[PDB]
Parts: sequence; structure tokens; C-alpha cells
Amino acid sequence: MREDTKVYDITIIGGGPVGLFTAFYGGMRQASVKIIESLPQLGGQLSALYPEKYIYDVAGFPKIRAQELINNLKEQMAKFDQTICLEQAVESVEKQADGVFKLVTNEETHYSKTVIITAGNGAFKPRKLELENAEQYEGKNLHYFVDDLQKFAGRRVAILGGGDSAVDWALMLEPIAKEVSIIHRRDKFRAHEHSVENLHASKVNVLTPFVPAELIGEDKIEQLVLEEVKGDRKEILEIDDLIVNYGFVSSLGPIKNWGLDIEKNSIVVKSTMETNIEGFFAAGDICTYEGKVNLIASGFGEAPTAVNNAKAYMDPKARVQPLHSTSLF
Amino acid sequence: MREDTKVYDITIIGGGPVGLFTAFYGGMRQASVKIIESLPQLGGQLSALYPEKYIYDVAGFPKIRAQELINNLKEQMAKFDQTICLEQAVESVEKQADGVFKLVTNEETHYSKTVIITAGNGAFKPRKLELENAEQYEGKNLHYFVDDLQKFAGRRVAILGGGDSAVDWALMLEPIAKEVSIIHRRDKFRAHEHSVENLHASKVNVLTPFVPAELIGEDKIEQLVLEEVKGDRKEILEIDDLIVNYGFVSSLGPIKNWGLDIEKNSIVVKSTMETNIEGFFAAGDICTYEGKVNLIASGFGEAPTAVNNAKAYMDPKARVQPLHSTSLF
Ligand SMILES: Cc1cc2nc3c(=O)[nH]c(=O)nc-3n(C[C@H](O)[C@H](O)[C@H](O)COP(=O)(O)OP(=O)(O)OC[C@H]3O[C@@H](n4cnc5c(N)ncnc54)[C@H](O)[C@@H]3O)c2cc1C
Ligand SMILES: Cc1cc2nc3c(=O)[nH]c(=O)nc-3n(C[C@H](O)[C@H](O)[C@H](O)COP(=O)(O)OP(=O)(O)OC[C@H]3O[C@@H](n4cnc5c(N)ncnc54)[C@H](O)[C@@H]3O)c2cc1C
Ligand SMILES: NC(=O)c1ccc[n+]([C@@H]2O[C@H](COP(=O)([O-])OP(=O)(O)OC[C@H]3O[C@@H](n4cnc5c(N)ncnc54)[C@H](OP(=O)(O)O)[C@@H]3O)[C@@H](O)[C@H]2O)c1
Ligand SMILES: NC(=O)c1ccc[n+]([C@@H]2O[C@H](COP(=O)([O-])OP(=O)(O)OC[C@H]3O[C@@H](n4cnc5c(N)ncnc54)[C@H](OP(=O)(O)O)[C@@H]3O)[C@@H](O)[C@H]2O)c1
Ligand code: NA
Ligand code: NA
Ligand code: NA
Ligand code: NA
Repeated sequence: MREDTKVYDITIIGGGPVGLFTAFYGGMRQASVKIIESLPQLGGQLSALYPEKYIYDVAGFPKIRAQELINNLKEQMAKFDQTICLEQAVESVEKQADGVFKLVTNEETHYSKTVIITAGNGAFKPRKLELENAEQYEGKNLHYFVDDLQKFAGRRVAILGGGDSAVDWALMLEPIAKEVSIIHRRDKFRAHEHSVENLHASKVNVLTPFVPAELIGEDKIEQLVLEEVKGDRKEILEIDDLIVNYGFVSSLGPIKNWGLDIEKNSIVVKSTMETNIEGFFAAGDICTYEGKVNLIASGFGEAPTAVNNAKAYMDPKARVQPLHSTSLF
Repeated sequence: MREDTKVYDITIIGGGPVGLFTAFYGGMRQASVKIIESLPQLGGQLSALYPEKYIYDVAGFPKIRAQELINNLKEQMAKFDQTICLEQAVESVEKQADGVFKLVTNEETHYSKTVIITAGNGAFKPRKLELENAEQYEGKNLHYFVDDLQKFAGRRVAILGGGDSAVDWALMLEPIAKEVSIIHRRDKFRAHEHSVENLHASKVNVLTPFVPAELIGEDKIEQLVLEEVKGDRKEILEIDDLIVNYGFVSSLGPIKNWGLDIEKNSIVVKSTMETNIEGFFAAGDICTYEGKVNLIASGFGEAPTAVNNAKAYMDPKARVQPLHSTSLF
């Protein structure tokens, strides 16, 4: 456990589109801002679940690719300073006797005058490989996320999964790795058909329909045993790295342990976006109220409402209504 | 008075950015949509007051020119059918015994299952020329709006005002009209300095500091008498057309006569965006609630909230939550 003893003005739980616009608006109100995000990337549902898809109902965009929207939000907030804490899932939020919120994650303890939760459906986490010794290889050569293609250069790689992630990494690693194998439990992939076309055309070693049976290696993974689906025949791969792309899981989890008024897996908010805990606000898919719709455009309206009311809560001399952006820059 | 006997699903009062996105979302929910707007253009405050300025706090736009945002919204809604009624200010809204709303404007009577008011600060109207006989020349050769530059081709034009509108029309008409004069009550113009530079460089006849003293013409305006400010000297122009660009006025006006719960010139709404009158919703700058901020991004979140709840009000089989746009198109 580490501890950040800077009391931020606004600490945002979740770096999806709504959290990103919340962060931007915090900057507009000259507030110190921290984003805490479970994944090693920002972008929430858009980046994790449909980065390639075109969205048609965000105000002002006849169409926009989901990842492009996320990148635009990142560009928007780039004019201001934010502290971004990735690979941290908030487990505890408590308002201390002095009024300051203490937030504790799996890695670090944080402090804030206000908290704005923009957590969607809860903390995104990778689906884990359900093998007894799999955890022991985490932080060695068992990978759930890929942050650097070049670290596989000249190495033998096995990839588990049949989705766009597994297929994309396989094709991205083909020209870099010494050897790439992809293992999927079905002859049919989930990945986009054009990507699958490219996969079968490539020199990637496709193994279907197989599931991973065991990991052999005293310290580092050395061999991967596979078993055929609807067939009694084992396969053994000599590998240097194992990449697991079994998709994402989310749950509110400990979000339900903080004394919040929660209905139907959503945090209930007043029209100010404030929860039942003073100084604790919510916006986006995580929040609810009579008439709430889970949309990006709805979240993008809730974000500035939360920020501007948070600012007025912190500074009794500050007005809820912000100045015109057209003159501020 | 004319009468449109089609009962629309959603009738929107005001075609500013929030009304435009409301119209779009109506299409997304397969609702018949009408927009009624006071001005001969859509775009509200953006198009009327700052079309040239870059906005920095609309979600997903690092920067966007105000008129470009309006045009983007128009493009968004172009995929669906809307009936657009310009140059109509709604004066009366009444929910009839059958539950259908009757709306009456200066021109036309309309009917709707739901009304969503997106009126901002009230109906935009041009500042009128305060001369006893000025009204008699309306619809002849006295113009508050310019819809067609070419109808001034080869004609003698006088333009009143010192703002960007007066200056822009003067410069737009210079290569088209036989003769252009601009009359402003101050030696200093409000218009952007580069436009004023172009104005003084042009062949436009600049008359400052003058005010219009009287209109001569039995039927059509034939002569315009001007008087100098801080000076006793008259001027007489032979003109074919008079354009008055004295800017815009707005007021809620009759919006306060419809039985709505109004506080501080704003219509109070529940979190569904519904007013105190069932089936009558509000969004954007016209609405208020605890924590409301008058922003484009806020309005853009309120719009879909109003539409989706309006849809559920009209059709008890419809869910408030819409389908994903990413699959709908
Ligand atoms: C396939 C699909 C298509 C869609 N299409 C559309 C569409 O066309 N138009 C539209 O408007 N909407 C669409 N949506 C819905 C849209 O994605 C959501 O409204 C939007 O993602 C909500 O954004 P958010 O920032 O509130 O939440 P999210 O995007 O869910 O982001 C929340 C973030 O919070 C993080 N987090 C949560 N809890 C913690 C914690 N305790 N600690 C640290 N981090 C945490 C998560 O890891 C995540 O990154 C679609 C959704 C899906 C799945
Ligand atoms: C100079 C300036 C700079 C600004 N800068 C920013 C900024 O940087 N960021 C930001 O978020 N916001 C900014 N704003 C505020 C922003 O313009 C408003 O939040 C936005 O215009 C609200 O949109 P709207 O559709 O609700 O209302 P409006 O834009 O006011 O449009 C309402 C429309 O309704 C029509 N109408 C009203 N009543 C009737 C009636 N009875 N019958 C028929 N038609 C009617 C009006 O004619 C008008 O066209 C700025 C405003 C100004 C003036
Ligand atoms: N370029 C792009 O378009 C792109 C890139 C990345 C992600 N995405 C999108 O983001 C979302 C996430 O996709 P992603 O692949 O991470 O995850 P995904 O779509 O959920 O696919 C996960 C894969 O893991 C397999 N799997 C899960 N548990 C397993 C188990 N216990 N044993 C064996 N196999 C198991 C699944 O098998 P089954 O298929 O048999 O269920 C599936 O093939 C998807 O919608 C994807 O389209 C798109
Ligand atoms: N291309 C562009 O950038 C562009 C184009 C169009 C509009 N706009 C913007 O839109 C807004 C509207 O501008 P617009 O010119 O319609 O209106 P405006 O800026 O309000 O200017 C109105 C002009 O009318 C004059 N006026 C008003 N009443 C008068 C009276 N009774 N007698 C004499 N003169 C009178 C004013 O004089 P005084 O100045 O002395 O008060 C002013 O010069 C402005 O912010 C403008 O910048 C921008
Ligand atoms: Na997919
Ligand atoms: Na929710
Ligand atoms: Na101006
Ligand atoms: Na208002």
C-alpha cells in the first residue's frame, strides 16, 4: 500500500467517457483533478467493448467511432492538469471526521474534498484463466494486457481466445514475435470476419477447437497443454509467453459497501448529481433518478452538473454557473 | 390563421441547439416531430449571437465553431423526417379535454401528443425600427432579415446598425447592389475590427455618427432622412431598400401564460424533464431544477431524457431506455 497525501479537489472513480468529460470540466473550474481507473486504459465501455463501432446519437456527431470519441475527450482534457491512476480499483470510500474523503484501492490510498463516481457498471477486470497455478505466473510471462508489442520480439507466443482482442494481438504480433499460436474453443471466431480472413491467411498457428488444460513451469511458463473440444487428443506448445484474451467482467462489487443509496445497481442522485452523502456525486451509467437513460449524451450532461455543484460545495464563493468557454480560452 | 390538423407525437418549441438534438432523438424513437421557431433560421443563441465563436466545453469537441455545431445537429436530424415551422412564435399552449395539446402561434394552430419546450430565454425577435410608419413598409422594402442577396441586385440599399450583421450585409451586398450605404450612430463599430477594416476599404458609403430620422414614401420607402449625433445636420438618401440590423431581443412573454411552474424565468422540471403539466416537457436553458447549469452539454443531456420519457408517456409499450444507436443505423 502507498499513500498520496495530496488532498485533491475532485477525485473521479472511473475513466470512461463520462469520467473523462468530468475531468475536463474540473479543469474548467480550476479544480485539482484525479482519475482512478481499474483498467490499464481509459475509455470505459467504449474502449473495452466497442472501440471500432460508429455511434450516431452523441450530440453534434452525425457519426463518430467510439475510440475516436474517447481520444477527443483525452484531447479536451489535455489543456488541464490531471493525475491519472490506472490499474487501480477503488475498494473503500469514507468521509472522515474532517470532511475529507479517504479512498483506498488495491494499490494506494487517496484523499479528496469531493468524489464524483463515474463507474458505469462497476470496475472492469479481465476474465482470469481458471487454472490452479495461473496466478503464480502473473507478472512473469502470463499476460492479460499487452502494453508493448516489442517485448514479444523473437519470442514464442500463445494467445487464448476467439474474440477481436485475441485475433488482433495474434495479427499484430505475427511480424514481431518468432512464433504466434492462437487457441480458441470453437472453430468459429467472434472476431470480425475480415480479421478472421486475415488470421487464416496469416502464418499464425490456429488451434481450434481447443481449451487450455494445464500450465507447466516451475517459475516461468514453459509449456502449455491443450485439449480438443469434442475430442480426446492433447497438444503441447513450447512457449515463452501466454496472452489470455477471455474478455472483460464488471460488477459494482465494493461500491455497494460505502453507505450509498443504491437502487437496481445504480447510485441514486438528486438533480445536482449529489448522492445521499454530501460532497459525493455521481454521473453517467452508474447514476439513477426518475427518467434516467443510460446514454453517452445523458452522461455528458450529468458530468458538468456534478462538477459545477461540487465546486460550489467546496468553495462557497464559487457560483454553480460557469463562465462562457468561448471567452475562457 | 391557418390550422395543421395533424397531431404530431412531439412538438418542440424553439429550434436552438437543444431543440435540434431533441428533434433528432424524436426520430431515434420513431416519433413524428415538429419544430416551431420564432426566427427565420434555426440555431438559437449560437446562430443569432455567436455563430463565429469557438466553443470549448461541448463534450467530444476540443473546439467547435458555434455555427458548425448547429450545422452538425442539422445533419444529424437530416436522417429523419421533421416538420419545421420558422417565423412562428408560440403564444398559447393548452392541453385539451382529450389530452391533445393545442399550440397557437402568430400564424398557425398546431396539435401534439407531447410538447417539449426548448425556448432558452424566450422567442428571439428583431429590434424594430422605432418610427411611426415603419410597420407599414414591412413586407414591402423594409427588411429585418435577409433571405436572398440577389433580390438587391442593381438596387440602392441603406443598412442601419453598427454590428457584425450590418457590416456583413454591407460587404455581402457591395458586389451585388447598385449602391450600399451603412448608417451607424457612433464612429466606432461593434463589428470585428477586420470586418470594419474591410468596410472602410470597400466602396460602401459609411455614414457615422448618424441616426434615422424619418421614412418618406406613400407606399414603398423612397427616401431616408438621417440626423447626425452631436450635430445639427440632416442627410437624405434615395433608396430602394432599407435593412435594419439593430440586433435581437428575447423574453419569455406568453410562455408565462400557460399554467407552468416557473421560477426566475425558467420552467421547473422533474428529473424526467416533465413540467407540472403531464406530457409537457422542457430542456435546455429554459428549464431549471436544483443544480441546473445553463450549458450546451447540459441541454444535450436533458434533450434525450425529455424525448425518451415523452415516448414512454405516449406509448405504454415503449421503454424509456432506447436501443443502441451503434446497431440502429
Ligand atoms: C455494445 C454497446 C453499444 C452502445 N451504444 C451506445 C450508443 O450508440 N449511444 C450511447 O449513448 N450509448 C451507447 N452505449 C452505452 C454507453 O457505452 C454508456 O452509456 C457509456 O459507456 C457510459 O459511460 P460511463 O463513463 O458512465 O461508464 P463506463 O463507460 O462503463 O466507464 C466506467 C469506468 O469506470 C471504471 N470503474 C468502475 N468502478 C471502478 C472502481 N471502483 N475503481 C476504479 N475504476 C472503476 C470502469 O473500469 C470503467 O472504465 C453502448 C454500450 C454498449 C455496451
Ligand atoms: C455569448 C454567449 C456565449 C456562450 N458560450 C457558451 C459556451 O462556451 N459553452 C456552453 O455550453 N454554452 C455557452 N453559452 C450558452 C449557450 O448558448 C446556451 O446554453 C444554449 O444556447 C442553450 O440552447 P437552447 O437550445 O436551450 O436555447 P437557445 O439557444 O436560446 O434557443 C432557443 C430557441 O427557442 C426559440 N423560441 C423561444 N420561445 C419561442 C416560442 N415561444 N415560439 C417559438 N420559438 C421560440 C428562440 O427563438 C431560440 O431560437 C453562451 C451563450 C452566449 C450568449
Ligand atoms: N478491432 C476491433 O474491432 C476490436 C478490438 C478489440 C475489442 N473489440 C470488441 O471489444 C469486445 C471485447 O472483446 P475481446 O475479445 O476482449 O473479448 P470477447 O469478445 O468477450 O471474447 C472473449 C473470447 O474468450 C473466449 N472465452 C471466454 N472464456 C473462455 C473459457 N473459459 N475458455 C475458453 N475460451 C473462453 C470466448 O469464447 P466463445 O466466443 O466461444 O464464447 C471468446 O472467444 C468485443 O465486443 C470486441 O468485438 C473490438
Ligand atoms: N460574422 C460574425 O462574426 C457575425 C455575424 C453576425 C452576427 N454576429 C454576432 O451576433 C450578435 C448580434 O449582432 P448583430 O449586429 O445583429 O446585433 P448587435 O451586435 O446587437 O448590434 C446592433 C447594432 O444596432 C445598433 N442599434 C441598436 N439600436 C439602435 C438604435 N435605436 N438606434 C441606432 N442604432 C441602434 C447598436 O448600436 P451601438 O453599437 O451603438 O449599441 C449596434 O451597433 C453579435 O454578438 C455579433 O457579433 C457575428
Ligand atoms: Na463486438
Ligand atoms: Na446504472
Ligand atoms: Na459579438
Ligand atoms: Na433558464
